[PDB]
Amino acid sequence: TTQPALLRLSDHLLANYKKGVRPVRDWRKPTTVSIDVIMYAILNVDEKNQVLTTYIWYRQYWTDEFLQWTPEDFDNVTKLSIPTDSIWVPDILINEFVDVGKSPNIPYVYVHHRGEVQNYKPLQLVTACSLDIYNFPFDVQNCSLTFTSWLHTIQDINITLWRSPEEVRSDKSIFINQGEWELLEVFPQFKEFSIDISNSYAEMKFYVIIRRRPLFYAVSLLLPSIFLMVVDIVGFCLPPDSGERVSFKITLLLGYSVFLIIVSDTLPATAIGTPLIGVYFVVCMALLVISLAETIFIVRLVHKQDLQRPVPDWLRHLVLDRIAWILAVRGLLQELSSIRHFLEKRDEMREVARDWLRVGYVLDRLLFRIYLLAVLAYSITLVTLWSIWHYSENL
Amino acid sequence: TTQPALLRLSDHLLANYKKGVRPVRDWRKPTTVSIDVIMYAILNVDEKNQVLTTYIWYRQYWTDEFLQWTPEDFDNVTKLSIPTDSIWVPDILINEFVDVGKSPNIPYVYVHHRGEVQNYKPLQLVTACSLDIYNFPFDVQNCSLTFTSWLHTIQDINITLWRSPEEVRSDKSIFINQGEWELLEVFPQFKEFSIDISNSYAEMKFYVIIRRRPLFYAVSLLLPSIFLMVVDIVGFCLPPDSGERVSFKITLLLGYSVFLIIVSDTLPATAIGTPLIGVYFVVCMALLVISLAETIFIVRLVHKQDLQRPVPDWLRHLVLDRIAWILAVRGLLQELSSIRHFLEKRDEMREVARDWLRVGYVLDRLLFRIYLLAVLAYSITLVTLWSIWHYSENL
Amino acid sequence: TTQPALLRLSDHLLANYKKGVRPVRDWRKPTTVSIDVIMYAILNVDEKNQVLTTYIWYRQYWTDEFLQWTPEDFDNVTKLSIPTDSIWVPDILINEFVDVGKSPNIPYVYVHHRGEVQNYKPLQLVTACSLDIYNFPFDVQNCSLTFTSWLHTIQDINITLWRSPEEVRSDKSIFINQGEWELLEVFPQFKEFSIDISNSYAEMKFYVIIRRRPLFYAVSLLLPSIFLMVVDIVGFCLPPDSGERVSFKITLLLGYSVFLIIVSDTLPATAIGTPLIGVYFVVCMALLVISLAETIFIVRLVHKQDLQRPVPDWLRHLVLDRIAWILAVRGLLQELSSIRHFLEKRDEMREVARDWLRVGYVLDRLLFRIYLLAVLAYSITLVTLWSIWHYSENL
Amino acid sequence: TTQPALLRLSDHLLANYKKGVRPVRDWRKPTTVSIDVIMYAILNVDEKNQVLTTYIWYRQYWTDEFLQWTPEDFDNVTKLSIPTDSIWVPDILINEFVDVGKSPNIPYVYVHHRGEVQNYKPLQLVTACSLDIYNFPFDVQNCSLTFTSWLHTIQDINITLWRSPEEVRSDKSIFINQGEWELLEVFPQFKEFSIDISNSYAEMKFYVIIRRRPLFYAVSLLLPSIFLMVVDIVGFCLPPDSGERVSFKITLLLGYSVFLIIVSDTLPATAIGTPLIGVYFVVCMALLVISLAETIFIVRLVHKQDLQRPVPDWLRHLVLDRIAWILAVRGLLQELSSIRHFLEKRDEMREVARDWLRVGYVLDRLLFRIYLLAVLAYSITLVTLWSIWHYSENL
Amino acid sequence: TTQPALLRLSDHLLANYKKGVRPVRDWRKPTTVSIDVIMYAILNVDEKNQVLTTYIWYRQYWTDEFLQWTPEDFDNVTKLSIPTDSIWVPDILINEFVDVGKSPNIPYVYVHHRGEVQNYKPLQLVTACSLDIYNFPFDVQNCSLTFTSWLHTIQDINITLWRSPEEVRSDKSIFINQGEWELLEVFPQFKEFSIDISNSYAEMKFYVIIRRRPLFYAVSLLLPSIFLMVVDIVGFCLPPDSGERVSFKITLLLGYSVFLIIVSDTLPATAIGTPLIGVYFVVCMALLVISLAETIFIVRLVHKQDLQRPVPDWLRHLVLDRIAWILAVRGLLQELSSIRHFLEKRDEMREVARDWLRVGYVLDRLLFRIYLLAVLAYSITLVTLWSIWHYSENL
Ligand SMILES: O=C1c2cccc3[nH]nc(c23)CCN1[C@@H]1CN2CCC1CC2
Ligand SMILES: O=C1c2cccc3[nH]nc(c23)CCN1[C@@H]1CN2CCC1CC2
Ligand SMILES: O=C1c2cccc3[nH]nc(c23)CCN1[C@@H]1CN2CCC1CC2
Repeated sequence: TTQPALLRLSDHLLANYKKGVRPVRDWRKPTTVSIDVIMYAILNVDEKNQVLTTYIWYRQYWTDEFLQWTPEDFDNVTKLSIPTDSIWVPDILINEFVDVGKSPNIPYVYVHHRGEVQNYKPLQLVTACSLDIYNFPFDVQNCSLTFTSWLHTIQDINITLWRSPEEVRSDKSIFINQGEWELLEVFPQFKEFSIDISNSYAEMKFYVIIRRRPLFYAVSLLLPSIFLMVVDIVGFCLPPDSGERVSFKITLLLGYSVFLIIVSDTLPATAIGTPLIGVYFVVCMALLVISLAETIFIVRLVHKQDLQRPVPDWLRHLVLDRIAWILAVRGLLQELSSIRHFLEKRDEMREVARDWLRVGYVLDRLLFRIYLLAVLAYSITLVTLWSIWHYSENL
Repeated sequence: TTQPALLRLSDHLLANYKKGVRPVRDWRKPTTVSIDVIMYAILNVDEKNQVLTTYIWYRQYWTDEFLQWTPEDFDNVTKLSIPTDSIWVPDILINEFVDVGKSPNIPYVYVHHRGEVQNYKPLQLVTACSLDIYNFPFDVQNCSLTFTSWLHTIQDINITLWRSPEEVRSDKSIFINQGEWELLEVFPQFKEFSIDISNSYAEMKFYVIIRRRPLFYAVSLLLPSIFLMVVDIVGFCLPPDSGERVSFKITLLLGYSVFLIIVSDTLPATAIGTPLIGVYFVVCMALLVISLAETIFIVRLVHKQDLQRPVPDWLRHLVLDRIAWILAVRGLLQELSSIRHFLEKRDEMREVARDWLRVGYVLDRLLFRIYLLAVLAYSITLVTLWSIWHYSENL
Repeated sequence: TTQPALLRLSDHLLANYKKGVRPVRDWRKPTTVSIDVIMYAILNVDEKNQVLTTYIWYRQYWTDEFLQWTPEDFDNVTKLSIPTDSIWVPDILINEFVDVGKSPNIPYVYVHHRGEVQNYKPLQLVTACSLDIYNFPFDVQNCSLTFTSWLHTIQDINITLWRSPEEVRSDKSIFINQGEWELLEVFPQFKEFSIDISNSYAEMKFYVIIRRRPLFYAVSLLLPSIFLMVVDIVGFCLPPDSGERVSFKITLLLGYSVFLIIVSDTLPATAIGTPLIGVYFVVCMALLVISLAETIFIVRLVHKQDLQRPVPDWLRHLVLDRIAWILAVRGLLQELSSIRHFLEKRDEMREVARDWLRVGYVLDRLLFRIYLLAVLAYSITLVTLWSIWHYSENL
Repeated sequence: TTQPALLRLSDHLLANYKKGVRPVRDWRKPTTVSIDVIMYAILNVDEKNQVLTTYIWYRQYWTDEFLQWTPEDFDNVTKLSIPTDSIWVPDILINEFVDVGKSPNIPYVYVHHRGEVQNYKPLQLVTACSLDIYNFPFDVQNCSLTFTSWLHTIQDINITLWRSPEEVRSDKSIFINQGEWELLEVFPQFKEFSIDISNSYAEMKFYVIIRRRPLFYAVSLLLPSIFLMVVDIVGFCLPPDSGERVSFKITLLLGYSVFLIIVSDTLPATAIGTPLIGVYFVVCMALLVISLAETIFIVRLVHKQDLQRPVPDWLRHLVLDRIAWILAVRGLLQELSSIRHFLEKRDEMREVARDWLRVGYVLDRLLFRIYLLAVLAYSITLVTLWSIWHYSENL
Repeated sequence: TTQPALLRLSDHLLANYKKGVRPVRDWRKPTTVSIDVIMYAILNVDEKNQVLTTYIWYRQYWTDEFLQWTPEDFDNVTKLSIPTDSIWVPDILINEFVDVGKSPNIPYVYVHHRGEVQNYKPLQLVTACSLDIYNFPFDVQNCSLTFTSWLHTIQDINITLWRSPEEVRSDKSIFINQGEWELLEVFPQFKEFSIDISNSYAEMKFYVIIRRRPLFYAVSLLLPSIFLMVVDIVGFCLPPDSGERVSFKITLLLGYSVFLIIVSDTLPATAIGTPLIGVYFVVCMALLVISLAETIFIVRLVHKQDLQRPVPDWLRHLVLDRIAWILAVRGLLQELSSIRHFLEKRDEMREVARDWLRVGYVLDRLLFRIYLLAVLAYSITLVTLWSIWHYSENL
């Protein structure tokens, strides 16, 4: 009577109570813990080592059947807070743990009448996910979390949800914005696990769908690459100025290399595969340097005064292409004759060499048409990728 | 009597006292903890992962109503220090915790008569903030801290301030100088939190305003970029020396690229957006390389002796631009005739080609005027940014 | 009777039981712990410091001979869970530990009748392995783990397997896919260790075979290097255009250098040796720059009008190569004579210099044949490497 | 008697003794702890985040007035070692703590008669200092440490020195050599701290003076920069070979850029200011590129055959500079006349253009004299910096 | 009798035994702990912060004189294992500790009769060593470890070796191969330490000799640098083709710069000094760029038609070098005279300019001989370095 209600209740409950045993009056009936998880934020995502870092708010509740008392004797007190180190605590944790999680400690738990026990805690989960960068700008990731007791079997601990699944699937009330990645949904699913028959352990599967935000990467990658893509408009109806034109084209190639290496060194870290953007980048440059090689080989072969190939080989190339397509006065007089030939040999040879440059000219415009076809294919596959992303958001 | 006062008081108080329960004689009345926070320093700010690291000095006080004694019996002692592990300690912490905070431990607390209990501690807070780099040189950040009990509700623990808010808003007595970022104000605000009706948890909001120092970044970015901006004075009344001038302009472009890549690789780490300085940088270079492309296309098209376009297309371009603007002796005689034409063909063709370079010249000065307009817009938007920063300091 | 079975059994067992001693009723008989390890994933592999990070699921079982009771008295309960801090736990650990392993804690253990005690735990092993990068694209690694008691001898603790070794050798039921490295087999072997006679300590050897996946590295290294390998097709029947050809070849060398340095700076981290790919890369470039040096030396030596070496040295080089192979009218008349020689000296000297370029031409095609032989050797050694890898998978 | 002296003394002292209270028989008299710190090494200094890492050996002593006994009864034992967890330990620590310090634990303390208690410990201090890089090669830093009790006031704990300050100021007996930074002095000073009147807390200020070693940085920076500074000797009496000279000067500029960027990327990390060496580096390059711009503008303006500016503007520039300084036979005859002018127009125009290059030449030598003046100023300010450093060592 | 021997012995020994005091029956006699250390591996060595990371196996033994019993009463049991937290443990540790060492815990210790107590533990030591990179490829390091009690004096704890020193000096039975660094010897030495007279603390010095493996660094540094060293064979009997030769030499310089910067950025991290290889690298490049400067200055000074220096200065340079060495028909006739001079002025001036290039040629071959002398000095100092390394292995 003189003692306060809280101290009397704590003395009546915590006394002569052994921790470390399952609080069930009959050993056959298993205890059922129920859990609930709320998304807070995605701290960091990296694809060099397949590591996902997230932050969850976790709450669990179960029945501690030893902790019962009559509220009518204890001055109407239907609430109690006790240290978490003095009662039973189940070992429910995630199946994979690349680290400890460096979780803070909350050393208080709730105790209602009729044995209800609740526990709240924040958790920082660092795990491993099967990340893929098949579609880099428009990426969706399906990660998994597995809540399971590491030692107890299905005859001891079973897992259940606090709320209906439909409410869990839509949870954005706590997720903070201004982040690189955003939550789409969380899906719970009850599975049964077993590796070796004798024992069957319970399981709780949480599927998380995460979608990237293609704004900063899109702006920093697609816009400036397309803008510096100027060989398309330069190579249209190319003149025979290749000699100095490809000198500047090789300068431009050096600039492109710089642009390719800074981007490669900073953004991609996929160690198992390649995005489609990278391989199409690669093949576009492949046939650009090939166009360079053809347009330098032509001018180098016609450069000299040997008129390219005077042997019957150009006609063969043409026909195969078509098939696959389907005294003193005497001295002064002799003086006159020697002058003319020298005065007109130079410009004649120069103009004959220059006139062979239509043979020079051919076939580069054709592979330019092939380049335009490749550009159109790249644009249409980007459009289809955006369409795939739009379907990906259909949830 | 023979025993000293301190040991007698400690024996009288710490004995038969159960920790882990709320020290209230009636369970209905909630206990009220009050807090106080002082800024020390901003350790590190990075925008790659939205992480803020700060250092605070924290003090809290409340009423431990079990710890009461009469000073007239205990030889006039109105002060007491006891270990912090032997009494009740509330679980007031910040809502977000990207890490533990790696806080040191101070295992002593104050105990006055009439149940007053005070606690001092230093805290190293590492949190997540909605950082934005919309205005890079002149940046202001509004971060938030949320002191809240992780388990107890509003019927158990309520939060209050030790001092008046106006004193808290101006606190620079401890903040150390010589740092990259500086404190502006700290604002407390009492909110009520609830996610699900049944329970309502208290809350304590601390809004921190942090302003950057634009000295080293300004000196290292705006001054040398403006100084190496010399194409403005080079491109004024450009002569027809473009052939070798744009060879050196492409060299200058390579140098600019180097300057752009070292800066890009080191300073910016925004993964969600772009500052205005970056995009204006981008568009200025965009139309600089466009000026390069036009001034090389012109000289390459007039380079050869085909007099550019002898077809009626230049007149069309001009009119569309205007609309949008709104025996022996006989042999010696025949010898004379052949000489002259050859002796005067070369210089004539050269001078006719050179004379077509006014048509060559046009329209680059016009896009140079467009460049000057862009430069003026950049300067005026920098001025307006500085004005926005001056308003931002108005607090 | 009134008390539940679990509490009565825990009180009967845990009471008056001293931990920290070996639970054997006769001290002569040693206790035998048995272990079992399952692969989960390979977290990270790096060759800069010879560090291997893995994840294992570990279970051990032994006989705690003090913990015995009759199930017929205790209401048929053949299962028990007790805290792991209240009984004896052997100190079985790995011999090498570059770090602690940052393992989570599972504070519950199983206790059956007749003294059976089982323990489950996850372990994150970070160790040191004798990694070799002799064969980089097609690599196989043989790491070792050594389970051993750090203090107890063979007269106290002996190690045994739970299951037959043949089942342990094939374990892929838990290993997660989508990783850089994949498991091949785990092999257990019982060894006896001793450094100094007096004492003999037991040991448990686990040999792990890990095979790399050559997809992303192969695509990013062999395909683009082979594609940019174009000097092979350029250098075939090289013309005497070397003057500007090697100017572009040196440009290409600069590009190759860039390609070599980004790759070197990012992928290889071997600090003790070299892969065969690197050294063959090195020697191929060696003789490419040597071809460059020869083809510039030739054109520089024949460049001037000194006709290369008019001294009898070229014949010596040829023979050593073959051996190792096994008044007024008079004034006008005098005017005529002076003109001709000047009008025909220039082109004559030019054509004589040009005609000496067959001597110029020789021997570069021969070292080109040597280059082709080196390329063939590189291809055939790559084929043999793939064949070695195919044998390596034979397990 | 039969029991040994040590066990009897430990039983007599440690028994019935309450820890967690101040060991003073009268509560009014404060206890006085005294400290002593010895420098060991400076582990790491970085200016990106203002972090100082040091290593100290710390010893403290005070009077535990409860721990007294008569040595004449306890078999002459004037020395005792007891665990540090069983008695009172003051909470004296440093005011700033960017981390915990990761200090090892020494769980033994000394206990003499008459209550003397001593404690030895090593500490690894990581703190924040107001680092400045105003004078980079010749730098001196003044860091501060503040030993203070985090909770107790001046009426409870006071701080004193073990030894005289003069001995503390000279302490190099433990400092290890072969380090980047070296100790100069440690200065103790007793301050009184208070933020809010009611309470006054004690304080112990340790000022540390640290001086850098300018050997490796000096060798790697000043010697090679001065050596590659060759434009000074090249630009002396510059000839009119600017056309190809500034082509190589721009090549040299590229090399200088490389030298500037590797150094910038590796050594400086000041985020708040600039050293004088950097700004003088910047201004020297500023007017070097300005000399480049002037010497290219001149040759480009005189390049063409328009004789630079034939308009009366060069005279204006000169005067402003001075002010600021303070049938058949007829056909053959007509044939002769046409030849001469063509045969002598070319070389005449060439020589007239070449002769205008004295006007070309002027004023670059004058700005070269300005460059020499800047070089002399740089040398003299380096000399004055060395003199400042020599005064800085005066201690 | 009914109770087992182990439990009876543990109850008889661990009961009524106070830990935290020195187990000596007379306080005057000091206790003597003996230690033994075995090398396992060298985890990481870096010279940016003078940090050494090693792994040791440590065992200590001493006499716990309270723990004695008669084996004839306790059923012949001469072996015992007890937890390490229940008895006295000396605080023997290393003097320097840049970190904690993150050592695992082995909570069991051996106890024989007659008070013998042994303890085994693995230790991961991270320390500070006076590393020097004076001789980079052929380096030997002499590190020190100091086992000492941090609180107890020579009157309480003395250090001794378990085995003879000669056996300790040769210990390679546990060291793992395939590492960057290898063990040479470990040398123990007994020192006496004192800083301040009153007290004298014991000490145990372990000198470790570590020798690098010069295979990967040698292959990656000396072979390719020597191979790309081709200016030696190019500069031999240099022709007057310098104009384009030094254009390619400056290209080669750019390539050398790239080679120098990647290597500098990756391998060296010495912050206090320089290796001899670096400074000889520096001086070789110094006089290579000086050769470049001389050979460009010569050709630029003779480039124009001013015949270099027609002033009497070349003779002065030569002599100082030698000293330091120790009507109509009239019109047609006038027409003839004007032709000849123009027809023969050009080639005459060209050949006179070309003929002045022997004066052009001199002195570069002489500084080439100086280069060859420098190369020979570099080779001979490398040979002497290898000889020093061979003596260094003499142990
Ligand atoms: O995490 C949850 C939480 C978890 C799981 C289910 C939940 N429903 N409603 C909530 C909640 C809200 C309660 N908190 C937090 C924990 N304390 C501090 C912050 C919130 C308020 C009480
Ligand atoms: O470290 C030592 C060791 C230390 C110091 C001296 C030593 N002599 N002989 C040895 C040893 C061998 C014993 N182990 C190890 C510790 N346990 C696990 C591995 C070894 C066997 C027992
Ligand atoms: O740190 C100090 C020390 C501190 C403060 C004052 C000091 N005076 N003399 C010393 C010392 C020397 C004592 N040690 C060390 C601590 N143990 C291991 C190494 C030394 C010897 C005893």
